[PDB]
Amino acid sequence: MALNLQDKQAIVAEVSEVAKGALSAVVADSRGVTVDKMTELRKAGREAGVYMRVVRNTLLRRAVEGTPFECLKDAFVGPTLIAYSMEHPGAAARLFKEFAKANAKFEVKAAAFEGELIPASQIDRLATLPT
Amino acid sequence: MKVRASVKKLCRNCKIVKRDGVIRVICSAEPKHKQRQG
Amino acid sequence: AKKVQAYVKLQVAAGMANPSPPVGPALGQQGVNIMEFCKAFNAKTDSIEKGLPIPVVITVYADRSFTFVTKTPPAAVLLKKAAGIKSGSGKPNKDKVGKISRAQLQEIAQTKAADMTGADIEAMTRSIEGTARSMGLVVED
Amino acid sequence: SIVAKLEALHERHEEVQALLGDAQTIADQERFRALSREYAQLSDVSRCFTDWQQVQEDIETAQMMLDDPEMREMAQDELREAKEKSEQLEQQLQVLLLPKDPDDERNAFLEVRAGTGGDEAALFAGDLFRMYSRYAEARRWRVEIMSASEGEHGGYKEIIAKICGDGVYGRLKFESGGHRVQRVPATESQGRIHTSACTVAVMPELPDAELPDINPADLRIDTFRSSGAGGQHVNTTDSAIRITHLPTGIVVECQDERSQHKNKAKALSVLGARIHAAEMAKRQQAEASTRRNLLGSGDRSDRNRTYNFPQGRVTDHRINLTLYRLDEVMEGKLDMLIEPIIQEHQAD
RNA sequence: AGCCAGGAUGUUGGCUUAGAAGCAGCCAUCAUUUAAAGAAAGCGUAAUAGCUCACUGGUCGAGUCGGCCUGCGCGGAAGA
Repeated sequence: MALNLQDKQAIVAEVSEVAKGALSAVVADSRGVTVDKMTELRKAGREAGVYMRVVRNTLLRRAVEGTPFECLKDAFVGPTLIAYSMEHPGAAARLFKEFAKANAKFEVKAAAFEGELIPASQIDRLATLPT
Repeated sequence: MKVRASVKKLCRNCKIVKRDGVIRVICSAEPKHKQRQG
Repeated sequence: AKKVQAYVKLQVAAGMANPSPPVGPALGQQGVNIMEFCKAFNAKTDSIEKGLPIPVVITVYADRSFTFVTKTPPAAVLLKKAAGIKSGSGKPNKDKVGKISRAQLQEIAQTKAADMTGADIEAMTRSIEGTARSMGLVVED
Repeated sequence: SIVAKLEALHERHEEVQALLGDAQTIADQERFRALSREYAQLSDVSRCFTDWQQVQEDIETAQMMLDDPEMREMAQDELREAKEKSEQLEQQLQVLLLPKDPDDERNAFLEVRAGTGGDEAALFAGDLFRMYSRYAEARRWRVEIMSASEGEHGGYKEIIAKICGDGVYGRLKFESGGHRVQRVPATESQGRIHTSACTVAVMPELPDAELPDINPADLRIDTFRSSGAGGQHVNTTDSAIRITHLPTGIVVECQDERSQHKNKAKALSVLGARIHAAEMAKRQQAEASTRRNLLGSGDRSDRNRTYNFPQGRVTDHRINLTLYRLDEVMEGKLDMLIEPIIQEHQAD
């Protein structure tokens, strides 16, 4: 694995994407298939393009290192595998419910849809999004 | 089993043991890579 | 969406009905009959064009038939009627075989996007242009 | 002819296509080579035969259809398509009649020998040297006289000649055999047609890969005591060497001199001489067993070519050609005799 | 270092149209999705399919992996 510069550049890029970010969700592909990647990141390319990072680097000193600068309450997401997925266009877009809808679609475990913190909420199935 | 004088790690699963002073190269994957004194 | 059971992607150009010399027993290795690849193989071939190698799914079930969704033919067999020359690589950089420009491959590239996986048209475009460059063709940018 | 040969090839192609899809054959590589030859031949055959059948139908129907003009114009268009299809069939026959094999590219040795009637053979064999020299200087071949035994009233009795280049044997395969002579000769006062014959052998290069290694790892060297007389030393020491080959079974025994190294030198030189003798004897037997099959007894019998001079005819027994020239044949230009024999010999 | 995963759609790619198709030999050794992927290091197939490693994630959580200079040793080192 590379040295301090590459990991620090990746974490700073993640912080800069959070600073222009929106509502996010959780996913845990412990048994993940590339066909499922070709549904979610195909959806990401369908929305606008390449920008959305699905970066799965939830070690307790890597993604939690960027937590005291943005969204400190996500320090409890430090335990077992969570992959973040931010949103640059649109306040509270429809990508939050799609993980729960594709949870029955060959994606057996999906981090129990505990979600992320626009109202600083908990595990919730929320269809109340601006459409 | 191979009884050569020069021994090297053939595959990735080769292991250097010093059984009874005799240097042996054991392999858990392939039985053919196990060999005598080195 | 089940995992890998029996499907492969191999057949020659679809204008040849029931190709017994080229493929032969490779399509008849399982319980699927040879007659299944002459009668139901031309239900989609006659819709667009005959004579282009188009892969199709061969997922064999135990109910004597097989489901299939037809894919996109590759650019290797596509650069014979839309490139002029019928030859290709073997001497890629030692001599220049032929040249296409960006405005043709970029126009053909989004028509093949029904099977390709890309976030943008330009990414799949430059992918197809690099695949065309791999035969020694020099793109005119 | 070629139409009877092409139909059997198309039937073998249709049989191999059905046998390929049966999936009951374990070996498939020779079947795939047969399918490659079938894809080379039967596609052009099914093009040319169907085009010729449609052309013959559109000709024979519109030639006598109540003397119409529109049917005549349709038959004229079908005749233009027939000329195009005949050019395509000639191109397909020229492609199928191509010598792909590299054994056809080799040089050759021509052996023109006299048969019945010595004086006639001498006149004839000298003229056949003239005939293939004329043929050879047209395509730019090198002609060298290796051996030529003269006759009595001119000509030569036996001619062995190397012709080198690129593709002599593959173009001159079908010339080994006999040649009739019907002539009014210069040695005959009476003026009655006579029959004379000459035999021509065509041999390939067969380049000499001689002197294999002595292989001392394969030599069994038995250094044992010698029989005979001379000294106490002979009894004490061996001074006799027997060396045997494993792959050929040649045994050489040397008991000549005192030291074994002089004996080692003789017991290797005699091995080399006996290897050279046993290999050149097999090579000369392989030459002779093929020459006795190519060259016949030398009689007036039919051997594939008959030449008629007072009638003006050249009639060969294979591919019955009826060329009435004998003036564009006597000065080179042997393409029309050699080419269709190749065309319907590579059909098999 | 071990452990639950991934390790892609055209690549049946043009080649000597019999097939060499990630892995006989030719050369090109692209480019996308990207936590990551060499158009491939090995096994296995007529070629596929398939199995691992490259590498990247997570549990884990303290030091570990590979070259060089030498001293003394090991084996090769079996006779009547």
